Amino acid sequence: RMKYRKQQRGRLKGATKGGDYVAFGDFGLVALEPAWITAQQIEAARVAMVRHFRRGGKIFIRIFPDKPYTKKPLEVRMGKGKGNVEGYVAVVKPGRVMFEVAGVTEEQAMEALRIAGHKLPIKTKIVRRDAYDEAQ
Amino acid sequence: KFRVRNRIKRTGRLRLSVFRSLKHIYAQIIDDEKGVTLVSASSLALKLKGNKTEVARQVGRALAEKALALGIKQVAFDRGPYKYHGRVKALAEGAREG
Amino acid sequence: LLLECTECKRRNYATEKNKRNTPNKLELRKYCPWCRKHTVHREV
Amino acid sequence: TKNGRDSQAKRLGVKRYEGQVVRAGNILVRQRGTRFKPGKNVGMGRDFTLFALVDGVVEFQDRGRLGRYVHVRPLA
Amino acid sequence: VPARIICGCGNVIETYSTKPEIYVEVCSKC
Amino acid sequence: PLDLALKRKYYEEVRPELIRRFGYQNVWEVPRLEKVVINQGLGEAKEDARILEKAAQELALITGQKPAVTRAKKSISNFKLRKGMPIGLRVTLRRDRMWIFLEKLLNVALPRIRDFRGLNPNSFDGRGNYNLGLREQLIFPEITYDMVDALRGMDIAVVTTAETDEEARALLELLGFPFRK
RNA sequence: UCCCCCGUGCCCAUAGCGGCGUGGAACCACCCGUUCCCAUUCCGAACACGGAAGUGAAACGCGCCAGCGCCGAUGGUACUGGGCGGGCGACCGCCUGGGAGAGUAGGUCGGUGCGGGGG
RNA sequence: AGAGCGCAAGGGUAGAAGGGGGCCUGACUGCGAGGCCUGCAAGCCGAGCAGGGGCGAAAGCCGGGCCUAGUGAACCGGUGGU
RNA sequence: CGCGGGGUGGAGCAGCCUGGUAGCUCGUCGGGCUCAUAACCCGAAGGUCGUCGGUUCAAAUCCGGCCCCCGCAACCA
Ligand SMILES: [Mg+2]
Ligand SMILES: [Mg+2]
Ligand SMILES: [Mg+2]
Ligand SMILES: [Mg+2]
Ligand SMILES: [Mg+2]
Ligand SMILES: [Mg+2]
Ligand SMILES: [Mg+2]
Ligand SMILES: [Mg+2]
Ligand SMILES: [Mg+2]
Ligand SMILES: [Mg+2]
Ligand SMILES: [Mg+2]
Ligand SMILES: [Mg+2]
Ligand SMILES: [Mg+2]
Repeated sequence: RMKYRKQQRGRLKGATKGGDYVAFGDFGLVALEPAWITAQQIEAARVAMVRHFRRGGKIFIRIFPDKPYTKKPLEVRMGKGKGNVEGYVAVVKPGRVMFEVAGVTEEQAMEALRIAGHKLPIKTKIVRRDAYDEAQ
Repeated sequence: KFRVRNRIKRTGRLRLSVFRSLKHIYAQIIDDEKGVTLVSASSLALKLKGNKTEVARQVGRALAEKALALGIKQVAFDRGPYKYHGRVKALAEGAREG
Repeated sequence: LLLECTECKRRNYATEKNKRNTPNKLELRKYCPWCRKHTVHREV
Repeated sequence: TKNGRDSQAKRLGVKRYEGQVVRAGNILVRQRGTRFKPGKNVGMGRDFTLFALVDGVVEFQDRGRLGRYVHVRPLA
Repeated sequence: VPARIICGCGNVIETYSTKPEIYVEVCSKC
Repeated sequence: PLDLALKRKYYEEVRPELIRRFGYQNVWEVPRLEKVVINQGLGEAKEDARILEKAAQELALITGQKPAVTRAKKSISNFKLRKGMPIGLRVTLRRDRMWIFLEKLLNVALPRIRDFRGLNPNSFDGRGNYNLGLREQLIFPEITYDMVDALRGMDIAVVTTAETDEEARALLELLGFPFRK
């Protein structure tokens, strides 16, 4: 990344913008609850996704962490926290689309996304595709 | 270009838009905050002969008569992106000389 | 550098601020005293 | 750390509003730069302060490209 | 003044420049 | 001094020829010469103020006009230059003094150029104009050899109402420009 | 009363980028010249002066077209004065009043004052 | 307008506040309607008036730098005048 | 981890404050003395200035962040 040091905490209101639509691939993974997803949680799901089906197709990770996660070294109250301990996170709100595979069968995706679900803190759901876009 | 124009706008009343042609030289006493011309003594497009400079002097005197008739006197001149020296000079020159 | 201007043939001062090394040695700017009106003011 | 710092509040913005009577000289609105332009019977100072020159009522007039002007319509 | 280029090969042109007696050579004539 | 060779060369030769190769409708549409300009990158004369006057006066003769000055604005830290001090030479000429210069050009300068081959037909700005470079300034007539303290280079340009370089190539060749074909 | 122009103010892009076409007697610009007023750190390019020819190309004025810029409802949401309920929490839902942004249909190569020249 | 506006950042700005040349010293004295801000003190804006002076043909602008930081009550004492 | 100091040719130090323009010593290289070597004499080569971004016309030099070295401090319970 790149920008500067620290950022506010902020609350996680309605599941508004934190939500989209299967923009790529065939299948997808949607969050049911709000939460800051850690960089490790992402890597955890990603590796587990590709490691399941070897030489798999293409995996799209729509979300992206950029919020500095603050934290203090087990002391008290001098200034703002050093943060960075857990690294970064992404404002994931219900409805959002974290992962979505492509160029692969339905069983591989059904299992891989299911697996990559446990790698994530939030209770999730898997959506097919339908045709819901925006046209005529 | 029209900096000068805007300077006079906020100044007061009775502007004197001196738009001159390469051969003609018009002149109007427009009052802002309403947009209405009063004494509009044209030059070549009016009656005068053919001598831009001397024609300017007279057309300026033309404003004076028509103006002094309506009870005006505020000399709110309007350079109108023009250097004061030649044609436009005689304009306010003759108009103010009487 | 703190500067103070004096009046010619009289005794009056004024607030000022000259420059040390910067191009500025003397100060021959005009000014307005109380007695009479307008007379040249030197640095001094 | 080294951060706890902030110049106190200057308390700027719109002081007078449209539909308000005013004396002569009232600082109609203080501003940072030219968030508002002068106008009919309205002068300004170094800090771009808007203030009445006459007695009357405040009025606002947006004009897109030109900007937002403010003036006082005289009456008595 | 009419600068007469006296290029030594058979050409004397009356242009315009300082000093008419312009001694040149190998001009456009050759 | 409104009278010379190149003068009438444009009128009674190039003017009609341009009506042939393309053909126009208005006399004000036919490509007209109207602006010649000179220039001298004098990052050299930065140190010496004397060397600057020399280049300008040598320039005054060849241009048959009055020289001018134009300093930089940025700051070439790499070459001892910065804000507003150094120098750059330039002199714009038109009307009569324009034609007289173009005469010395293709009749005195170009000829005795070091192994002259022509003028690169690619030097067009893409539009109806042209720009060329020149080293030795002594190639000009009035310039004496036992006087030039330095072979100060310089490049010149020339503007025209032309909008296509084809009209430019045609116009210029008719004007007597020896293009390196 | 009505039409085309010159000036000049109002609405502040539905009035502009652009491609094409039209206009010259009249208005306007360009164009001729540099003696005089005046001027370009160099140039009559512009600023200025005395004015015939030519043009309407440049620029400007008037029309046409929606490729870009621009304006853009309707319906439904998001959010929220006020009232109320559910969870352990992160939070979620209902009554009343209010209600965008985005996107879609669509709309635009401008309207309008006063003075002046010509029919 | 994404530059520039001496120096931080912001609001502002080419319909100048930005770059250049000419003349020149309002980087005046004596005042100050009426205001913003405000516990106090302090800070900040300012039309208009008089004397007198600069630039401009003039309408007019000038009571220091586009602006908001560049500062210190009182006491005690220094120097020049009244 | 709190305070201060410093990373510069192969080794050890200067240059930083007050910005342009890398200095000394040993070592290495070529040459000469000597039967030979060392010493000694002559000439020469070698630096991304820890690392990334920034300030300026321009950064070893000024400012800010990270890695490593050195010195101090860490008390009352
Ligand atoms: Mg889960
Ligand atoms: Mg036609
Ligand atoms: Mg909308
Ligand atoms: Mg800016
Ligand atoms: Mg200025
Ligand atoms: Mg200034
Ligand atoms: Mg008070
Ligand atoms: Mg203060
Ligand atoms: Mg007075
Ligand atoms: Mg005491
Ligand atoms: Mg080391
Ligand atoms: Mg040994
Ligand atoms: Mg210790």
